[PDB]
Amino acid sequence: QLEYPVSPQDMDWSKLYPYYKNAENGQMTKKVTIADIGCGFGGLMIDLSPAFPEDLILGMEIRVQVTNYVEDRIIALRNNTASKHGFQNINVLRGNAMKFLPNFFEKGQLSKMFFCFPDPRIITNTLLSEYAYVLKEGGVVYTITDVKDLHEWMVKHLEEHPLFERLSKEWEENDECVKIMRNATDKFVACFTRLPTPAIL
Amino acid sequence: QLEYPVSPQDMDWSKLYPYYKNAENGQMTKKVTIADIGCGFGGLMIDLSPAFPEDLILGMEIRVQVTNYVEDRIIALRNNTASKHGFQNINVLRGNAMKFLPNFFEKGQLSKMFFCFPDPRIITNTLLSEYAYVLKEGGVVYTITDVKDLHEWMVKHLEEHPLFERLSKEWEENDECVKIMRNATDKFVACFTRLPTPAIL
Amino acid sequence: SVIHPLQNLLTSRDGSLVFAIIKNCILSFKYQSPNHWEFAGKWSDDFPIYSYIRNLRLTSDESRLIACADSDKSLLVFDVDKTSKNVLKLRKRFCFSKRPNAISIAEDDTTVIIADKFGDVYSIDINSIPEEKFTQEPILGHVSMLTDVHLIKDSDGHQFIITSDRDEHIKISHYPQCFIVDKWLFGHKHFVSSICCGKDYLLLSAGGDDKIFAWDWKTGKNLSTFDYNSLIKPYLNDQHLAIIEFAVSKIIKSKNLPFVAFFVEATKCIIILEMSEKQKGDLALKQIITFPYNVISLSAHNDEFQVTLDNKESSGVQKNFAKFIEYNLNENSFVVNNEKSNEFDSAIIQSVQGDSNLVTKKEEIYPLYNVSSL
Amino acid sequence: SVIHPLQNLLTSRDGSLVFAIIKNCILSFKYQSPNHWEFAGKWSDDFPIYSYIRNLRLTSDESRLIACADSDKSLLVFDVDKTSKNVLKLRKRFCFSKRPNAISIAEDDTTVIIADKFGDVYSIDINSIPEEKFTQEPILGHVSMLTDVHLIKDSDGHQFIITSDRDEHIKISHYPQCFIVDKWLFGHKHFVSSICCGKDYLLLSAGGDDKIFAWDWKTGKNLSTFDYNSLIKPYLNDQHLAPPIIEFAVSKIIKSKNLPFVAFFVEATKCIIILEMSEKQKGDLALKQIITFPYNVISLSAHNDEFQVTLDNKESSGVQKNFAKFIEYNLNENSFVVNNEKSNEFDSAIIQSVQGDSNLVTKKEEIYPLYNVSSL
Repeated sequence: QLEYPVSPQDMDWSKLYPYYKNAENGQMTKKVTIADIGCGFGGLMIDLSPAFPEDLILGMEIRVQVTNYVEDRIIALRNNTASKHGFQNINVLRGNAMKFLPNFFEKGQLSKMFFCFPDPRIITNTLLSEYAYVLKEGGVVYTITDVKDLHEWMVKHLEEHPLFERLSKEWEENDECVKIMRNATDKFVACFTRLPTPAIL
Repeated sequence: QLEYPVSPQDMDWSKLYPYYKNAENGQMTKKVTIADIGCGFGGLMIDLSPAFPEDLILGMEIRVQVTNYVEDRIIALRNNTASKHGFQNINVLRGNAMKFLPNFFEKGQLSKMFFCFPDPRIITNTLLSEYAYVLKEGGVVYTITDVKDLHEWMVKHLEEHPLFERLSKEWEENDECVKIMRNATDKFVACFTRLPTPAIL
Repeated sequence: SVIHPLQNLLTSRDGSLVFAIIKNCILSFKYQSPNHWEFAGKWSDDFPIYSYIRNLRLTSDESRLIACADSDKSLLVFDVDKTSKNVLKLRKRFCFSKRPNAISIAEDDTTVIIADKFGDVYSIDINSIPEEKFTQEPILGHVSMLTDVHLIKDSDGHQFIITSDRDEHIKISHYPQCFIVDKWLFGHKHFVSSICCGKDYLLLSAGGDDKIFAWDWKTGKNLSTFDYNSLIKPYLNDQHLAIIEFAVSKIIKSKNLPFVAFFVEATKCIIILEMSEKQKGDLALKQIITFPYNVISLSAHNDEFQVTLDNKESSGVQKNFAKFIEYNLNENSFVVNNEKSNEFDSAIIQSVQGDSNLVTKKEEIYPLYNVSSL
Repeated sequence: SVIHPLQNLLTSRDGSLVFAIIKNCILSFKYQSPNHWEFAGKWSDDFPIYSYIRNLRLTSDESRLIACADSDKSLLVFDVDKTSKNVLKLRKRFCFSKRPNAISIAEDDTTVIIADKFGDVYSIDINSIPEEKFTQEPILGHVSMLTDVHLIKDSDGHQFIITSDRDEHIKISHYPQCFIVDKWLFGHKHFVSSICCGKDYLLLSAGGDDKIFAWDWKTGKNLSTFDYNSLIKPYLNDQHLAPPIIEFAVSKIIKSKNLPFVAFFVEATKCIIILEMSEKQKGDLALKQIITFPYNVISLSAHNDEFQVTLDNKESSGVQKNFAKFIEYNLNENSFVVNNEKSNEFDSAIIQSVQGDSNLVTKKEEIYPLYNVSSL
């Protein structure tokens, strides 16, 4: 049985990210800002951790065994570390991104969303509207797979949705996230910017 | 002689936008977020004012007679008003956007930049990098002119700059800012998203 | 020999036309006061497995009537002859891959919003020719089961579609720009079964929760909640055994009066709250109305509520198929119109006899309690 | 008959090669201590109107020397023969639409960053063949006049180009991703003329302002400022009188290579001021010494831990002396001191390298203007 908040504002993040709890206020000093959708065994997260030390990164997986594995994995990383902050910005929870994203994240909360080696649909014309909701204007969707068909599927829906625009190969070659993606345990990549919403005042 | 700040942090905004000064703190409750580059007689600002009541809007003009005209104009609007907030979010200053934008605005501070009926260059491959600086990721550049040649000039440089992407006609038809633009005293329009900067970590 | 209970009523705007769902059939009746009911036709669906009919809706000009057929996963469109002896003529059947669950007609009065069992929402132009094989993508979607749809409009004429689901969500999207989610209303701890839209952005929602929720939907703010637990408790029976589990089945608004009615599934009452004129969103109990059987459907026509009852197990002469509740200005209270109701029972009995389909064994009666399954 | 004053010196890394600008010419001299100067060639620019030569720079391998020719709006590339009697061979001329004003060689040691008079910055591969008509867009640009360029590198090997301008800006951009402005350093009230880069992100800047500015350029924070007004005041003359009242400007600020010293000079004064960089608190400056000369300082350069100065000796009498000074640090005395022998022999080497040439030895009014930073 999944655990998820009644609203994003009811979500207690101080248990997953205890290092960013203000001891005085009892408040969070930081918010989750990067999301790994289908994080699997947590590799991409591990590599993102030191690359984005100012950012809270959350992985989501639906498989229970896999999430328990990852919890233990990061707990270890945290204790096997010298500094008082090593891997403190990274964590996972068991959850269904296709359904409850808006329970966890406020509107425009995330800067980045990763879908790396998705299982041959978390990408759908219909699901994209919900992702657009939690991803800020200017935020990006990162995509890597070894399945050509899967890559072309992801590309077609992202490009057809009015709220997403593909980033150029030149952009990818300069982006650190793309490098980290390409180096996480025949690789087709696509990235997309979350376009600003047309003003309906 | 132009007056501009030594740094954005030294800028006192409480004189242009007195209604957003916290009487207790002596602090600004809001920041300038929309910019009309070459605001002329202030028409577009007047129309933006009630459409974006939560937003501080600044017009910049280099012509001194025109700025004095606009100062008096908005002062009037402010007093000729019932509410305690009418046109309180709009103002102008004499300055050179081609040179001192970074003196007034922090990095990624603005959400929107308007260049409406620019004089037949405030748009240049070289100037675009500075605009990219003060315009947040996801922010937009709005463009309208009656000169076909001018429109194609603006379009070429915006589209060639790696940090800008044209928004679709579908996007424009849904956007309030485009309507307000098209209705401010043969109209070619182009709009651009400030793309996210490739991460050079 | 028992007559299949009525599943729903739908009253035309003037009140002279009433439509009823029984099993896979729609009966039309014409009405003139005081209490004259004339049978005006029977349409039957001619396509375990229960051929449900649901969601009767009249277009604005009342030229046509629409509904959903489960047998067919279709949107039925009927032509409505206000004069004919048989009032309904089935003229179209728009088929879908998953069965429609809720519908709403668009402002244009020609576009129908269909929300299906699987979470997708489609639009259909009822003027268009039914495509033999259905070929168009959802306009938007949830990954949970969709519970209700409402097209809705702000002051500026901007359209929004509100969809609710089995996973406690109330989503507000732009229409026709459905790729843009406006917001969600957060607060429900349990599935949401019913929404109704009020004045000045007031919205009311209910379902598995213990409370009725009030929102300003422009604001997105939850104005307040009304706890009805200490009211239906006495009405709960051993059909609420799952350990106490109950759910609002429908919440609906009077058209001019500041009143809202709803019913909890498998109880024998409807509860009527008053909407505060002083502070928008504030609710207070006004009245509870009890009936000889479980309420099975709840509807409103102007300032009257109609109710339909599960009278499967009466004895002798089968009575109490429906009730018409009217507001009594003198008494400042809602009261059943027994004459009009009783004559209706009479008109029902004689409209339906002969039909071996509608009058049948008690176990050959479609399941009547279907909101608890969420 | 007066010899044109020297505009600049550039000393090779070991100290044995010295280059000098005079008018439209570059002279090379070879050096061996104590105080032996050998003439090693003269190149002249063979293209109101003053054919300035500026910005002498040696590649890292010292195989080539680059410079800017105003006559031509060109980037000159010379081959450098450490053995030949004539050391310089002009081998390329890269022409531009506006004249180069400042240059910096990239980390690759083959790409040259040219900042022009109009505010554009170009890159040039010196290995490439000079295109007869110039055809490439700026890499970045300001709308004000560009004052200085420095390629620079953070710990991670990331490159930045730092550009300063006539409108008080110091811009820091990513390189080669020049479409991305990293930040600006804010503080100057007046044009900035000169920047020099130090250790651990320390940057020093100067110009029209009353103070030398110290920054951490990664941070972008202004660490502190050093007010030098109560030092040059006595040195100010009626060349600091400003048109239709006291106006002066730092012309160049430069760093010792190993010692914690910074030197600079105010245009049309006869001194250089030397500050010490605090080892205790980064960015903190304190006066160390002022060195006075018989004439106005016209250029300021550094070779390892020594400063060279060049002087406006247009108006000497009899035997023209004091063209340049070599200042060395004396560990014993804890102070900077002119090396008179080496300087004096240099004057001697200059006099005999240049005589005969009617171009370099000429009327006093036929001497290129020497004070060009006040015009900002």
